[PDB]
Amino acid sequence: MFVLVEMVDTVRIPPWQFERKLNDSIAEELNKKLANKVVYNVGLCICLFDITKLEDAYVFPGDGASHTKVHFRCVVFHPFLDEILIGKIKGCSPEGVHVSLGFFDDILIPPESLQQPAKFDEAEQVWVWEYETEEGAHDLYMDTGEEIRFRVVDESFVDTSPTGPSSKEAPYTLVGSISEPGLGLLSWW
Amino acid sequence: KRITTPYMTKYERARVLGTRALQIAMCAPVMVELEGETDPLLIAMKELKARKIPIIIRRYLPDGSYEDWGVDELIITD
Amino acid sequence: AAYTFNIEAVGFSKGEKLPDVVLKPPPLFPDTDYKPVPLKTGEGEEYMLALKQELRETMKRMPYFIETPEERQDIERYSKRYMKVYKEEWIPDWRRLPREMMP
Amino acid sequence: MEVKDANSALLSNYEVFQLLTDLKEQRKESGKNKHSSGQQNLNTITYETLKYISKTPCRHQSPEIVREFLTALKSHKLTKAEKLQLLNHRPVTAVEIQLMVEESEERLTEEQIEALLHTVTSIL
Amino acid sequence: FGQKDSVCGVSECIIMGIPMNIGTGLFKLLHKADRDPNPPKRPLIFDTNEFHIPLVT
Amino acid sequence: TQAEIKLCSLLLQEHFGEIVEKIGVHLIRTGSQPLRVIAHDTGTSLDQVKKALCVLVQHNLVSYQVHKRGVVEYEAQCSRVLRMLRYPRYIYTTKTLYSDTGELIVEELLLNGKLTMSAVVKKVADRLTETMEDGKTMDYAEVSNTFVRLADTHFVQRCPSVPTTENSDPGPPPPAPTLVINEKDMYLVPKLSLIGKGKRRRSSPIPDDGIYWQANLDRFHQHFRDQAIVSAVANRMDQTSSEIVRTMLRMSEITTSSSAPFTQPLSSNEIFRSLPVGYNISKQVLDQYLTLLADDPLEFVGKSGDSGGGMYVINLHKALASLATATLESVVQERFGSRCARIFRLVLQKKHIEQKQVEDFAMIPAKEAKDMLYKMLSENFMSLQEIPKTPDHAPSRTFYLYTVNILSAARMLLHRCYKSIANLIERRQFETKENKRLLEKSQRVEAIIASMQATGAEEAQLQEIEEMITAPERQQLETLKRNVNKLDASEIQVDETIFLLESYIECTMKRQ
Repeated sequence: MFVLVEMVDTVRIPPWQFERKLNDSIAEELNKKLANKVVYNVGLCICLFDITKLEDAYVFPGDGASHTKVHFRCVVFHPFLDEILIGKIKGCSPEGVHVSLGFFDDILIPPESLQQPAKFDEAEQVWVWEYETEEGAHDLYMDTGEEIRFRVVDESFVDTSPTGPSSKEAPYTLVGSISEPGLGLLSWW
Repeated sequence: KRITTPYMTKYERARVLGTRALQIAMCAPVMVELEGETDPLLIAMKELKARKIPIIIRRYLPDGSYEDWGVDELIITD
Repeated sequence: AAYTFNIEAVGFSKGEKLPDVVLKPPPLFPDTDYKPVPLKTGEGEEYMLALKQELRETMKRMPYFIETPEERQDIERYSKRYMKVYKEEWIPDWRRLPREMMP
Repeated sequence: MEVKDANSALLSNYEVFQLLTDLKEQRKESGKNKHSSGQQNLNTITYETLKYISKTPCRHQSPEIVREFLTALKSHKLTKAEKLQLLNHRPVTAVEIQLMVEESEERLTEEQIEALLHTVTSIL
Repeated sequence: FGQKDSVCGVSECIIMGIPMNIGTGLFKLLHKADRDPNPPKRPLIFDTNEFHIPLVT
Repeated sequence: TQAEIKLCSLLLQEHFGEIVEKIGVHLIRTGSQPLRVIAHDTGTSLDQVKKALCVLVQHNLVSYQVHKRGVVEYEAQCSRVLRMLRYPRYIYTTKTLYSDTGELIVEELLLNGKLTMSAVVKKVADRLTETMEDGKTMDYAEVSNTFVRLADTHFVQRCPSVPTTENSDPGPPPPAPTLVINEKDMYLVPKLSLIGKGKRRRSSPIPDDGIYWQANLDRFHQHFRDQAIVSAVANRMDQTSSEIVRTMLRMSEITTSSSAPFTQPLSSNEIFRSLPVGYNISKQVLDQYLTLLADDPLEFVGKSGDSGGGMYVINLHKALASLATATLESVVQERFGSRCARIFRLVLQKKHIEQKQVEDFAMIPAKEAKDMLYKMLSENFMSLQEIPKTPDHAPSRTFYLYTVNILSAARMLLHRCYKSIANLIERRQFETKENKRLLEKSQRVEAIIASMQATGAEEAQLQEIEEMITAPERQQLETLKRNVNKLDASEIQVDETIFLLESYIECTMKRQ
């Protein structure tokens, strides 16, 4: 569920960091800028992998800081379509089962992709599932969040920006399915 | 080989002293042992006289080809 | 307040009943009084509706449809080879076509 | 910034585990300066990503484990993305390889599925 | 007409606030940092070409 | 013609692909360009330019000429791309006038663009095998007998032919073969003795080579104009008068131009003989019919003759003007209401009018008359005149005459119809794109039901697709299917307005 993404970038190296070798400073400044942020079309950048080509360090007029163009690769949480993950449950909602995946928070399960013998709550928060012989209608998705196993079937990019005149929705929403046989909580199979 | 002139022109001298004095005005490491000089342009000129400025001049010929000259290997003059 | 243009040259010799000051802009889709006339159906008009859908499903399989190639695909799947259909290639009459058409 | 390749290579979670482990080895010798919130973001995402990976079955693995795993798994007519999930999740029963492999009941015979379970449990 | 006007000339470089090409703008400066171009790459363990002969015939 | 370029982009992208619609849109948009600048101004590879130009010139979508210094400058026909939309009406009218064999002939022609006679009769004999069963194979001869009946009726014609290079400049080959259209051998079919049977698709040297056939779309347009005037008379006067008008157009079929201000005159003595024998009519009642249709102020017919007794012509341009005027008033009636259509017909017939005159004639009060006048001015249906007193042209010192000009309003209505069909195609493609995931999942489950359906289809798997989660969204699949069906049906039925407008704008032009 992790990929390499070859990216190019201009890294402004400030001039108090000239005593230090440039490769360590490029890595430090790129980790200070890409970590824990969602790039619009590739996903969530975890950390830098390596620097693969490091061009010449220009000095622009009006600033003493040396800019350089860096060819690098970065690990990115971007799970491809139809992929199985395991993660904790944060909480239940009328819109569905909000699934945390450790670091990443917005994995939503719609009601249309829950397991079919029960799809509805009795005006209670926690979502339920009914089997006839044991645990009829009292099985539940606990808010303490035992680990479930789901299957991502949709991902969506919104370009979260201040719309309107200037100078909170998630930019990386991920929608999965659980309805296949064998999925759900790990306690059920 | 490099075909351009080996003398540092007055424009190259002006901008190398400018960019170096701007970097010394921020917290860059000074390459020469300064002696209580405060104005960073004087420190840049003392670096230029002793040939220690870490700048490479890239001279662009107008077709697109370029030439890299170190500041320590130009022939500076008055 | 007074205007640059004289209101009297526009009208309003009484000076009253000025057009009202609009608070909210009008909505994007105004409600229309009228609706479309319902469609024509029949045993002849329905055959065109099926033939037009047959034209799309046929001409996408004909060799004249130049396929666009797949690009930057993420993973290869076993459900991918169900999608891919090889198709025989037509040959142009080179006598009717000019010389620069030859590859 | 500009992306030359959105999908360049798929990664096992062991490579990311080893990467965050080597990143932990040289970090925290000089603390954060409160000059930008970039170090806060790096510390939180590195910590929490490593904490999530440290409960996956990709701990206790090695390079040569993955080498012999792909070596033994090479002869089974599977894709890249299926071998990736089989390496990451360590399946132990047959109900979930039906999930992780597409058209499991049509490509893979039940004896081949059992041999696949044995191949997975024999290496990891 | 839609006639596109360059900002290569001196006077419009003064107007648009960009440094002009005559004088001390004809060249470009480079910093001589202690750098290492083309550094060694971290090895890929999982995705190499030798372990992933494709599935389709 | 920005609406035309958008609609041609949508139709080429639907019926040929992407890297061919780029070339088609560029050739429509800029015009006559040689081959290297189609490559450079688009940015694609040269081989794709070659394949795109060959698949366009196959369907007779681009033409090409020879110029100075030996260059080949291509040129696309915007009208021929726009007539790709009427293909189901063409296939329905050939099924109307003929058999299913004549349907499949025109189908193979409009799909392949150019085929030989042997190839098209082979493909028709192949494709009629699925329609039959129990050992009976289709043969080539009865297909060829319908093909020559089409060729006699001029629905199908021959492509412009290559010149004989042994007679035309023997030596080096020119860059382009310089095709020329021969008026002689358009409808001379090549004779065929080769007969055979169609394969049933079991999965287990040409005499007419170079002679290619294309569908003659102008004959279809003439037939459609005939049906339009026939239904106009059938809605105005009577069925018998309509059959007489149909017989006059049938006798005017093979003897006049498709673009002529007045057709051949007809003697009533052969109007009487040409009627189908189901009608109990005399000569004198036919004379009454013709002289009472000449009494019509709509004037579909004219006298234009006295010798031989009853001499009668049928009108073309006045009839198309009547039909375009009916379309232009129908759209006003349905858009604004009946009380505005009254005002439109009033400003139509009295050629010039003022506001007080409208309020007097129309029995429509103030603040409802001028409202509808100004709504029709804001939609380019109704022009002002402004006869000036002084040359200052001031509004305070002049008279404003309302005027309906049929030509500019018909061009405006055509421009609206093109953008209307473009918007319907946009909405269809948007719904298919937003539901393509459920569409492909339905494709999967119908492929599951499709495989081993004839052999060993247990009833349990029929429930297992219903047990599958596609069953909550079968409601959404039915909604998508009825939406796509309604949008395709409206995309078909706007063409009836498009043709009636395009015939009028075509016939009011001289091309000198």
